[PDB]
Amino acid sequence: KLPCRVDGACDATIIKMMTDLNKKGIKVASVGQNYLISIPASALFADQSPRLNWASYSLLNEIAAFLKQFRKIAITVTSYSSKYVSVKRERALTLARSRVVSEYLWSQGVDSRIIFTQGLGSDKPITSYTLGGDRSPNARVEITFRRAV
Amino acid sequence: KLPCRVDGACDATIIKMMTDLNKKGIKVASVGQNYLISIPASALFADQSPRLNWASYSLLNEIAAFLKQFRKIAITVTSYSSKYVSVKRERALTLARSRVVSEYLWSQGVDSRIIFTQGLGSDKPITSYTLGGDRSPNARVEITFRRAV
Amino acid sequence: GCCSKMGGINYCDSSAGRLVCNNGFYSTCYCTRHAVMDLQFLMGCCLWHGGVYPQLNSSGLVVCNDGYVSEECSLQ
Amino acid sequence: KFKKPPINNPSDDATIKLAEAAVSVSDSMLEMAKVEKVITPPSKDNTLTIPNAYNLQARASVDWSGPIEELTARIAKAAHFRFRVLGKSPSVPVLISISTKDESLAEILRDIDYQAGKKASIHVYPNSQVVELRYAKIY
Amino acid sequence: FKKPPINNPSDDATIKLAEAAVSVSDSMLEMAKVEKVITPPSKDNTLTIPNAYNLQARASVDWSGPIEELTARIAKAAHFRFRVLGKSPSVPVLISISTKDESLAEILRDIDYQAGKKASIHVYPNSQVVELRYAK
Amino acid sequence: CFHPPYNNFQPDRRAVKRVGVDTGIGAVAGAIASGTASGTLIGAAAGGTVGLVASIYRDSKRKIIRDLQKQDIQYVEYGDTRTLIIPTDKYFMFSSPRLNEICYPGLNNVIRLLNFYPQSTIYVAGFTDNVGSRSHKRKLSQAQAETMMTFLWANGIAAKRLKAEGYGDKNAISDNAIIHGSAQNRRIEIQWF
Amino acid sequence: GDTGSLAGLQAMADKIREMALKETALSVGAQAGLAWRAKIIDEQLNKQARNLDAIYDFNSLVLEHNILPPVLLEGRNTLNLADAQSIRISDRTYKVAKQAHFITTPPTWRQYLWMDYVKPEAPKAEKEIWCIYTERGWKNGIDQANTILEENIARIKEDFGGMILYRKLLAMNMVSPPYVSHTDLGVTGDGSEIHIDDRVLRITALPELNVNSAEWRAAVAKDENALERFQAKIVITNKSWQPIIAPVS
Amino acid sequence: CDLTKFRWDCDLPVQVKPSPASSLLVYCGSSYGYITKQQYDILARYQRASVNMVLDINGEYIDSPCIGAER
Amino acid sequence: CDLTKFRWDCDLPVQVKPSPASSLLVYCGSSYGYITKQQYDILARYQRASVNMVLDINGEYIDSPCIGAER
Repeated sequence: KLPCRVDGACDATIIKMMTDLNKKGIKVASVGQNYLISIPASALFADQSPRLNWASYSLLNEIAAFLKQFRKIAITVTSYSSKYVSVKRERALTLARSRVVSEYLWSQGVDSRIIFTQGLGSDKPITSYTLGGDRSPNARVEITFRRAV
Repeated sequence: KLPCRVDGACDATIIKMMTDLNKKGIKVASVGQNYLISIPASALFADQSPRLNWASYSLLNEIAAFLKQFRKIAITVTSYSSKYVSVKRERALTLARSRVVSEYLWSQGVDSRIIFTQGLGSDKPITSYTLGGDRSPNARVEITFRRAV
Repeated sequence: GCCSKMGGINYCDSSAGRLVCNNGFYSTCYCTRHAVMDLQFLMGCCLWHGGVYPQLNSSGLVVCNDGYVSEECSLQ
Repeated sequence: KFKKPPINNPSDDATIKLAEAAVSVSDSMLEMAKVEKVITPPSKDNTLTIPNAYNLQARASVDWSGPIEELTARIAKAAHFRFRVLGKSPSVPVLISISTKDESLAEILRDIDYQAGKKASIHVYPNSQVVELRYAKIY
Repeated sequence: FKKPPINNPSDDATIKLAEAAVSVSDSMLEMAKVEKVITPPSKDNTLTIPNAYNLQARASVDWSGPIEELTARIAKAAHFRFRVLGKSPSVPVLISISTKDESLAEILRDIDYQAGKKASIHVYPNSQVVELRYAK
Repeated sequence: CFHPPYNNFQPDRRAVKRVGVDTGIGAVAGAIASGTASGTLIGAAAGGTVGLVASIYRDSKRKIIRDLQKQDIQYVEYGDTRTLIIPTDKYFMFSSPRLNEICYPGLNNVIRLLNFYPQSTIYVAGFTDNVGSRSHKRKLSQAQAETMMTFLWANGIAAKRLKAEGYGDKNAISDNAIIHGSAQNRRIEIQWF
Repeated sequence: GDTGSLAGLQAMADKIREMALKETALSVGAQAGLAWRAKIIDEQLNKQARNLDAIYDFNSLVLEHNILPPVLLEGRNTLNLADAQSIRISDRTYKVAKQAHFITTPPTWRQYLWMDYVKPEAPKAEKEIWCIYTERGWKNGIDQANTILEENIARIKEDFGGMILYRKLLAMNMVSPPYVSHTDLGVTGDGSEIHIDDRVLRITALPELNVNSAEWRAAVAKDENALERFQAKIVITNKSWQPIIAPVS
Repeated sequence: CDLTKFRWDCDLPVQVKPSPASSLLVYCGSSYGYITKQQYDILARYQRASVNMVLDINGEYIDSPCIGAER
Repeated sequence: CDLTKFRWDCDLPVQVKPSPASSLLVYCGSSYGYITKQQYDILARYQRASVNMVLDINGEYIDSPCIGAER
C-alpha cells in the first residue's frame, strides 16, 4: 500500500554499477554520504575541445543511470584540464565542458533539484604527473553530490 | 445515431484520387491544410482560347469530385498563360478561363461558400522555360483551398 | 532482499526512515512510514476538498467535507 | 505516398484541453503584462543591487518549489559567498519556484529577487563576498 | 549513442502546453520586473558595516524585545560606549535577532534594519560609541 | 567509416563502401566456387558490377526523397522551385535553436539532396505557431532558421547562396486554433531553384 | 478478472430481460470507464505538474499582505431582452465573483484540476450483448470523465483569469487596491502568557470597482518601426521565401 | 521590377521621411516607409500576384508583409 | 602562492591590526585577521578552487574555515 523503496533504485544495481564504472576507469568513490564520479576527459571529449564524441554518450548514459539511482538535492559538475594556451582559455574550455555534461545529464532527467557547474581550468590537479594533454590524469570531470537522507 | 465521417468523403478515396490526378499530370499537392491542384491549360482549353474541349469535362469532373471530398469555406481559381498578344489580352483570357472553370465547378456543387476567380495573365510563372504557347509549363489553372478543420 | 549484494540488513534507522546495510551504505528501502517518499499519485475520494464527509448515504452522492460533491465518485 | 512533416506521438484529450486553457492563460498574461508596462514602464534594473562578479558566473540548472531562504543559501554556498539574512522571516513563507536550465548564479539570484518582489529582496556585495536576503518591513 | 530527453514534449498537445507554460513564466517575470521597486546602493538608508575591529567579533544572540536593551548589550560587549538620542516611544521598538554565529557589526545592521524609521543606529569608531537615534 | 555526428562535415563514402563490400563478397564467392585466380577475378568483377548498380540505385535523387519521406521531412516540387519542409518539433530541441543531432540521418539526407543543385539559391525560413509573444516567436523562428542555415553552410554550401529569415505566426499553412494544425505550423522551409 | 480495464470487464462474463441486461451493462461499464479515465487524467496532470505550476502560478499574483486578489468577471456586448418594447444593452460589465481575503498559502492547481480516483470493486440476451453494452458504458464513462475534467479546467481558468483581470484593471485604475491597517500592540499579556510583538492586521477596505470613469487610465501600446534607426539600404526585397500555395483565402 | 522572368526578383528602395517625391505609405509589418507612385503601383501589382515582399535592410530580413496604404 | 603544482601548498601571513597596507578581513573560524589586496585575491581564488585554508600559528592548527570579508 506504500512503496518499499525509492522508485527505480536497487542496492544491487548501485553496487554493480559502481563496480562497472570503476572497471571501465571512471572512479566512483563514496566517503560517507558524499559520492564522487571522476571521469577522465579523454573518455568524454575530443582533444582540448568542448565536443563530446558520439561514443561517449553511452558512458554519459551509465553515469546518468547511476545518478538516477540516488535521491539528492544538488549535484556539482566541475571540469579541470591541462594548461594549453592561457588561463582564460582553459577556464572557458572547462566551463563549456561542464555546461555540456550538465545539460545532457539534466536532459536525462535525474532527481536533482540543482545541478551546479564550474570549470577552474588548471587550478586543482590531483597528480604531479602533468605531462600530457587530455590524457593527463588531472584533466577530468568531477560529478560530486551527497545522497539526501 | 450520429455521422461517423463527413458525408460522402473517404480517406482511401482522397488518396486514390490524389494519386490518379498526379499520374495523369494534374499536380495535386498538400502543404499543411492547404491544397493545390495545378492543371495544365493544354488539358482543359484550346490554343489560347477560353473554350474547353468536350473531353476535358471528364477531367473537370474528377477535379470536382476531389473538391467535394473536403469541407472548405473558399476555393480560389487562378489562371496564368504565356504572353501571346498584349497584357490586356492575356489578362482578359485568363479571367475568362477562371470564370468558366469556376462556373463548371460551382455547378458540380462543391462544399464551398466562396469560389474566388482571377487571372493575372503572365505575372507569376513557375518555370524559366517560357517556350511554347499553352504547352508551356507556366500556362496553367490553379485551384487552391484550405481544408476547413 | 533489500540490502542485496551488500552484507544485508543491519538495522532500520528510524531517524532517517531507511534501512542501514552491513556496510556503511544506506539502503534504498524504507523501514518506517515516515520516510521521505515521493508520493504523487494518491488514491481516495475528495482529495483537496477535506475528505469524504462521514454520513450515512441516502443516495449515491459522495459529499466532501467542504460541501463540494465529488461527481467522479458518486453513483450513477 | 503522401505525408506531412510533424507526425508526433498520440496525444490525449486531457492534454489537449490543458493546452487550450494554457494558451488562453498565456494570452491573458501577455495582455496584462503589456498594459501594465505601458501604464508604468520600469525605471531601475535589479543588476544594481545584485552586481555580477567573478564566481557569480558559475552556472546552475535549478528546479525549486520551496521557501526562498534555502535556495538562496544553496546558491550562495555554491558561489562561495557568505549568506546573510536581514529582517524577521514572516509567518507566511516567501515561497518561490524557479525552473531554469544552465544559467549563471547572478541570473538565478536576479530571478529569485524578481519573483520575491515586495516580500523579500536579494542583494550581492562582491567586495565582501556576501549574498544577503532581506525580508521586507511589512507587518 | 545519445538518447532523447525523457521529459521531451513529443505530443502535438504537450508541445503547445509546454510553450504556453514558457510564455506564462516569461510574462510573469516581466510583470515582476515592472512591479519590483528597488533601492540603489547609493540611496540605501541602512547601516553599513562599521569596520571597527572590536565590532567585527563574532557573537551569538537570541533576543526578542526592546531595541534599547539589545543595542546597549551589544555595545558593551564590543567595549564601545552607548548613548540614546531622542525620546523613547510609548510602545517600545521591538526587534528579534536569533543568530548563532554573526559579528556584532552585522547584528547592529540587522537591528537598524528591523528598527526601520522608528530608530536608527550610528557607529563612531574614532570615538567608539554606538548611538541609537529615535525618530519623531 | 562514418562518424554519427555529421561525419565531421567530411565527404561521405556510401558508394565506395558498398562497392568495396560487394567486390569482397563476390571475390569470396568466386574463390569458393572455383578455387582459381580467374574464377576469383570473375567473382570480384561480378561483385563490382552488382555494387555499382546497387549504389546507382541507392544514391538516386528519388531514393533520397523517399528516405526523407520515411523520415519526417516533406518534399514539394512545383515547377522548378523545390521546397523541403522540416518540422522543428522533431529536428530541434524544444523551443531552442539547438539542432536535434539525434535526427542526424534526416539532416544528412537534406544535405545530400541539396548537393544535387550546386547552383541553386537557398532560402531558409523559420515558422512558429501562435503561442507566445510576437517578439518571442519572431526571435525563436529566426534563431532556428539561422541554425539550419548555418548547418547547411557548414556542410559545404557557400555563404552567398544562403539567406535565413524568421517569420512568427505570420505565414501559416494550418489553423493554429486546433492542436494538429498548430503542430503543422511549426516548421522550417528550405526553398531552392 | 479486473475492473480496471475494459478487457477484464468483458472477460468477467466470457423484452424485460433484454432491457434489464442493457441497463445493468451500461451501469457497470460507466463507473469503471469513468474511474479509469480519471486515473489517466491524473497521470497526465502529474506528468505535466511542473508546467501546470508555471502556468497557474497563483503565488505570483498574491498581493502585498498575502491577500488573494479578487476574481473579476468581464462580459462585452451585453444585451437583455426584458420583454417586448424593452431591452437593456451595455458595452462591458465587470463583476466581483469572489472578494479579496487574507490567505496563508497560495492556491495550487490540484484543488481544481485533480480528478478523484478509487478503483471501484464490483461484479441471445445473456452475456452476448452484455459485452457490447458494457463497451458502450465504458465509452460513456470516458466521456463523463472528460466532461468533469473540462469543467475543472474551466473553473481554474475562471479563477486565474479573474485574478489576472483584477491586476490589469488595477493597472488601469478601474479597481481600488485593498486597504489594510496594522494595529501595533506592544508586549501584550499577563503573568500567565505574554506575546512579544503583537500586531493585528485588518483589511479595512476591500477592493471594489470604481464608477468614477474620469479616474480611469487608458493604456496604448505601440510597435517599433524604422523610426530613429535609419549604409542604411532600406529595401523591399522580392528575393525571399515564397509560399507554395500562394493565393489561399 | 522584372515581373515575369521566373522568380520576379526586384528591388524597391524605401525613403523614411515623407518627401514630396516619395510620399506613398507602405506598411512592412509594423515598420512603415514611403515610396513613389510608380513604386506603389508595382508593389500593388506584386500584391495582386500574391508575392511576399519582405523588407530587407543590409540583406537582413526585418518584417514580412507589405501592404499599400494612403497615398 | 603556487596554485597548480600538485598540492597547491602556500603561505599567507596575517596582520592582526588593520594597517593601511593590509586592511582586508579574513575570518579564520572565529578568529579574524587582516591581509592585503593580492592576498585576498589569491585567498578568493583558493576558495573558488574549494581548498581548506586552516589558520596555523607556529605549526599549530587554530581554526579551519577561511572566508573573505569586507575590504
